[PDB]
Amino acid sequence: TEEFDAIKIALASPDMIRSWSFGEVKKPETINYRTFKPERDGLFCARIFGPVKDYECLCGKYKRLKHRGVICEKCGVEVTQTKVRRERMGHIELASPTAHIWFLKSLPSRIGLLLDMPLRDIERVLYFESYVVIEGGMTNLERQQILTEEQYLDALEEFGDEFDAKMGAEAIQALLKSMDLEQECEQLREELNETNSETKRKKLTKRIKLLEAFVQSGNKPEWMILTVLPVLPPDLRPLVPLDGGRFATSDLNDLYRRVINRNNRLKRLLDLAAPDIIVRNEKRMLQEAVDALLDNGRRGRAITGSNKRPLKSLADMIKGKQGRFRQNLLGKRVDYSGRSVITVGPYLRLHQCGLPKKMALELFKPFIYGKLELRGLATTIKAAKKMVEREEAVVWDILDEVIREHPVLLNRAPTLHRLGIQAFEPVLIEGKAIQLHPLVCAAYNADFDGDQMAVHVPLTLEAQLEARALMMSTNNILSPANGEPIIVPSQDVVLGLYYMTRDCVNAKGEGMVLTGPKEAERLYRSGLASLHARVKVRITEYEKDANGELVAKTSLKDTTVGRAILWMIVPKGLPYSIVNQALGKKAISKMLNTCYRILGLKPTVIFADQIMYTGFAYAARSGASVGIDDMVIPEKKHEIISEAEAEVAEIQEQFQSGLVTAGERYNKVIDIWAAANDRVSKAMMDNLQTETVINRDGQEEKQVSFNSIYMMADSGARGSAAQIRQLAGMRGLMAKPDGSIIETPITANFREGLNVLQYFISTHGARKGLADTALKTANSGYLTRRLVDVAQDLVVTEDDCGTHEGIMMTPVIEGGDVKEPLRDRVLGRVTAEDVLKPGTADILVPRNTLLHEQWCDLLEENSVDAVKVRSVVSCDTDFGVCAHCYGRDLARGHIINKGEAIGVIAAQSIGEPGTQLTAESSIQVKNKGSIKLSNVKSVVNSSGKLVITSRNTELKLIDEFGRTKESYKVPYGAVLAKGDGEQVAGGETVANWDPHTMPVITEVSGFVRFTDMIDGQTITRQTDELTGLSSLVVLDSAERTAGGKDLRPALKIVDAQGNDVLIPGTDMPAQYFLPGKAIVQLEDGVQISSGDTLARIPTGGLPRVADLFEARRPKEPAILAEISGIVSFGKETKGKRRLVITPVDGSDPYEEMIPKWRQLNVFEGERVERGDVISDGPEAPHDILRLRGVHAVTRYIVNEVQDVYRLQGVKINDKHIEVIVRQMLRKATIVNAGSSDFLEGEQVEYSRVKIANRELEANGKVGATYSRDLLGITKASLATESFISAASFQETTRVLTEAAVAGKRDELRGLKENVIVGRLIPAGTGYAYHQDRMRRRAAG
Amino acid sequence: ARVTVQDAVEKIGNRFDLVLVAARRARQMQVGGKDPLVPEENDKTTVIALREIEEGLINNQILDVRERQ
Amino acid sequence: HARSTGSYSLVTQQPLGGKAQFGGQRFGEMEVWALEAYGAAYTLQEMLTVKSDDVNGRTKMYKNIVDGNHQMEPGMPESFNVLLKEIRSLGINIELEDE
Ligand SMILES: [Mg+2]
Ligand SMILES: [Zn+2]
Ligand SMILES: [Zn+2]
Repeated sequence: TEEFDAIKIALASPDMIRSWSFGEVKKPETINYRTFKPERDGLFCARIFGPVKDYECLCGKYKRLKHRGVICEKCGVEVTQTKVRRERMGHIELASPTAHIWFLKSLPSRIGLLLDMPLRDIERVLYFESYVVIEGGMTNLERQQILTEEQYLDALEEFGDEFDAKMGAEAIQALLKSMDLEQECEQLREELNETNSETKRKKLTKRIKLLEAFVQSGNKPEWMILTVLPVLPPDLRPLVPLDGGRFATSDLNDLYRRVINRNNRLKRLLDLAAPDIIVRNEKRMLQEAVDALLDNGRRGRAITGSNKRPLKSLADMIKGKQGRFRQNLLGKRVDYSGRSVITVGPYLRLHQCGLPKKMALELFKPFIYGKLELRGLATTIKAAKKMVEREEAVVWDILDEVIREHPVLLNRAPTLHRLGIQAFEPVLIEGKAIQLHPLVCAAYNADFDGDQMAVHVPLTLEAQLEARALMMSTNNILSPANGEPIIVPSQDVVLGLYYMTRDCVNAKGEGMVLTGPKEAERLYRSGLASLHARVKVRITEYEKDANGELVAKTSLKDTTVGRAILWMIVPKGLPYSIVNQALGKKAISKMLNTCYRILGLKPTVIFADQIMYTGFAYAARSGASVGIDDMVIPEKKHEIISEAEAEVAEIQEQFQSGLVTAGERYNKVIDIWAAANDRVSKAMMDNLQTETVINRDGQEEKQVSFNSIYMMADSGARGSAAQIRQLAGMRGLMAKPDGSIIETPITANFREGLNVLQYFISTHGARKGLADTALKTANSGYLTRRLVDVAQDLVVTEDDCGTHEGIMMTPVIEGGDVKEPLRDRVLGRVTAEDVLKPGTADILVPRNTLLHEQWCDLLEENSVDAVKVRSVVSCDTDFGVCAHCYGRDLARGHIINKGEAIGVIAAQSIGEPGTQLTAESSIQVKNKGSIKLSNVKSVVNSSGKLVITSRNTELKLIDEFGRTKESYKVPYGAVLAKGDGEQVAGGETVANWDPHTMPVITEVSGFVRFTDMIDGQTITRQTDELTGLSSLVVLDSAERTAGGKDLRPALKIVDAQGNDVLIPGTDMPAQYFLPGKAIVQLEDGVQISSGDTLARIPTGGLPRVADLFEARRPKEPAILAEISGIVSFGKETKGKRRLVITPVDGSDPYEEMIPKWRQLNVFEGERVERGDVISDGPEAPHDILRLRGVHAVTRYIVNEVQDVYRLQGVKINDKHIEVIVRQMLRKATIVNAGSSDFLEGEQVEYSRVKIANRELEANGKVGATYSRDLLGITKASLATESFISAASFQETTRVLTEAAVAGKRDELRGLKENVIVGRLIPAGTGYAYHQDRMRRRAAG
Repeated sequence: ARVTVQDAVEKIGNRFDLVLVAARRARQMQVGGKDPLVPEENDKTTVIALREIEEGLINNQILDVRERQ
Repeated sequence: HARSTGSYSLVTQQPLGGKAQFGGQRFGEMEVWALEAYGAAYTLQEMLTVKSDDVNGRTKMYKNIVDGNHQMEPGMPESFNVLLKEIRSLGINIELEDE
């Protein structure tokens, strides 16, 4: 077998087919049915295809392997292995050239549009009912003229010569050979230069592309017509002899026999010179037989002999699920594997696993035999089986000897992420259960309640090495999703440690001074001192402050005995402070974090193991239990309940009198009950938490209690405050089916007893919860499957592309404070360019450097706010990404290595965690800082307010040391108090505006003048008396009256004299087209003040994430501006009002249709910026990408997804979402010209290579400007370049025909192709292999 | 058992062709064409080859020079 | 339950499914993705050919293990070669390139 790549597909020429074939099959007979020896040329022939049985001739003269080239004199069969009879192909020489059904009848008829003649006509021709005049020389008839019988007759009699017409695939081949490719191509290009109409231009461009595909690939059309037909090896269409003289045969045998029969009958008829009609009928019949062979089902459906079932053609074997690919290389059962239940086994090391004897023997059986034979304990293999089935001591010794370093793979049924499969070293144990190390359970999501686990054995040596290096448990401590440790202690360990570190006011051995931890242990273990008691101890901590040297600092600290006992394990490098605290879940996690970051892997591993052992031991010594008295009912519960009941009774009686609606009463009751619940919860937590008032020597004191349930709560081992409440408080309000909340809550708790109603309600609750979880899991699985499918092929191919591009990343400060800081957001990304201190020429970070913890810390002491970092989306590399643009983050710490398939890890990391996802009047500065306004242009009025005239105005907050803490968006018309520079005290009201009201603010004073403000047609004067009330209504486009639909009323602001007063600094005559719902309250006759109100203008979780990733237009998209400049109205009331954006500089002709219902937020005579909001609502990603560009859409996607994910408190690094987005926009659409067809959707890769070519060519071209496109992951995956990956799941016939005609070349470049072809994936360990082969080409 | 290969990956930073060179070495060791340069402690040949890699005696270039020699 | 080697199925030469008959574990597509997230190319290679479906491959691997050597001999899966012959049996020229 050759080591290949680049699988090439093209039309087979008849000479190549002759090349493959080894012989002609002349007669259809196979075997004599009497003596089961095969016949001569037949369909089964030993001299043509091969010997039936390995290395033995038919007559039985030669049977030994010694003979390999001899050809028996009696039977002319050569002696070789029967396997060759499986690969040798034959051929049949057809007398009449026959058409290939696939390339003719396939839905887009490539013969059809290539000849630009419809399919109906081709069918009409093929069945011989009418002729067609093909190149009828110098007469008055065209090339696709249909001819009837007697019209053909009178034509022949009139035109003896200059009349050439024919029938069938030979006629079609004649038409194809004589067609002039280049003349028609150039004519078509001229026509396209002259023609401007959509559908004809599309059919023409498709056709020109087809012709171009032929002229580059080099396939000539005549090969679509078959002359020689190959015949499949016999063993793939067997004719097995059933016991009982009967035979069983595949349908291919029947089809071949029928084809050969019909061919031979046609041969004789030709030799007999039969009339044309009969030979035509026979040629048609041969057509049905052949096309039934190739693809049965596009004709009269030739059924088989005496069976009424349609016979299976070649296409059926290839195409379809049951046939091949879709099932063949998709999900199989493997060997050397077992399955059983998992168990704890605390005594194990982190890198090992308990394995039952009997399973180990069964798995490693062949290893056992090999080693037993090597040691000579057994003469032969059968003796090895007998000795293993007796199971003597030698067998266990050999098994122990082979097992030492051999690792096994453990897998748990739902492998959500890559930590679902890990390798361990087995330790033989008794029993039938697998023993699993506790720390890794969190990674597996394993639970000991009957969960089972599977165990695989890697066979080859490379697999063993891969398991020990890449997959071993100790090498995978950091989650690939986020950087934090996965193996953190879970529940028992943390409880034990918590018990160990907590101190008590007074105990045994108070205040004695110890020389070290060793005598602390002496004291505790001998019972001369309590495990927790405050003491002065001398301790020597080590610090590697120098360049890797450890300096001992030795002093007296005040701690507990327990903390010292714990200190024994702690590795050298860590500061003592680390253990000095209460040491809960978080504390332990951050301890492990620091230990890893400072020391490295191995010390962290050993330290984690030590932590486990000590935690388990001292938890057991603690003796923590749970008694009925451990959960204390708060003493003041009953009072709270009686008070709340009295209050609900008073509110209900005051309802029966009818001063409050039903809904209002509902709201009041629900709120008062919620308040009572919070009160009782807080009272219970106060009672239980710090109730231990124990006494020291003299007076008394109080301390954090030793209530066992409280320790289980506070340590973070199990339970949350909510469950404590659910045990000892009232279990809050419940929701009915529809989501509405029951008026009376459940006042009882599980310590007490519920009654029928309350129980029933909670039953409903739990049922709904579980069903939700079920459906959520199904939806998750579906989403993650799509994700992993679409992004599989992306691989890190290059080290550095060398681009300067990058994205400016800032900390996302949503409103009140810094939800997520910079340091975590930037850790492990390379910088796009050096960032400067707040003072120029103070470079803080050289050109691209990997930002590890030390650089990040350096950035917090300074005040860098925003950092431009290289992102994967902007990466320049072709066909993959470069290491630098990606960054470091991995289960290991260092920069990414060339070759790892980041697409799949990203898809898994985004998918697996997805299974637990279900007024604004005044601004209030939270922290004392300076206020700063961004993107605003205000005009101070007479009242002394900084009037906001921009809709996109932002108000950020600079702190003392130059950092933006808070950020708010201030709308148009919000009353302001402080401007710029002013320091605002804590929680001081800086702004004011009406929540459900946006006022329109006048800048100047004077009298209101009516322009196009006619009474009655478009407005209805409903005015009140002297005090100046009115109901003048300037209605919007939808709500405008029927007469005043197109007449737009306006208000010019003139002064007392008449002249329109102009806005300060601008000459524009203020002509305010009153917007929708302009309630003109202040009628004509009141000098307008600056600020009169002109017009009052009034899902999440898994479906939301799936929707973001499928890019679905949300049915009410907001509208944006393309260019800036004066907008204007246009041809009025066609059914959708026209808005034409007029650029002050640019060209005018941009029209946007607007529905009637739409209300506009901007005035006509307003200064818009590009991409400003015109209507309110959710924006569809396409517009943002088109206008603002790539970085805007990527930021948009990342923020909306990361919001959903953080709402549930699951941390994911942005790089994965970035990789997905990069995979999403692979395609572009060409807008200019020069080398493409001026509109074809083409991948950005081909565009980049062609631009590199053109611009490299000195003459080159003007060059092809393009526009990006965004496609949804399902369709985007469906638009896969590889023909193999497309065939893997869609209609196989179509893509196979398309790639065959196009001559497409697949470099396989991906995962799925390599799987299908059965070679090494180009990722990871096999990358080198492929790298080797790449080095193998163009080398010595 | 050799619980971490961190030093071997620090020798060759790709962390993938590490597996290839170690496989070639351990395959020369199992089919007894060659001999281990490190005193074995009852390890199998995989962990032996990793132990040899981490000590700096073997890499791809040493393999190539020794093979042509 | 565990199996090293045992009876295989009639039509598709995969190991029987079940507990009564020895039966192997189902290596599903999700597990393939998990392994692919690692750089584990050789494990997948044996998993696809040597462990289940390739007859000659399984017997050769058995013999090699019995001999006390733990290697393997790579190459194109015969099922893939069968694929080449079946696609080539149509009027489609599909060639194995070389450089
Ligand atoms: Mg369970
Ligand atoms: Zn013979
Ligand atoms: Zn790059």
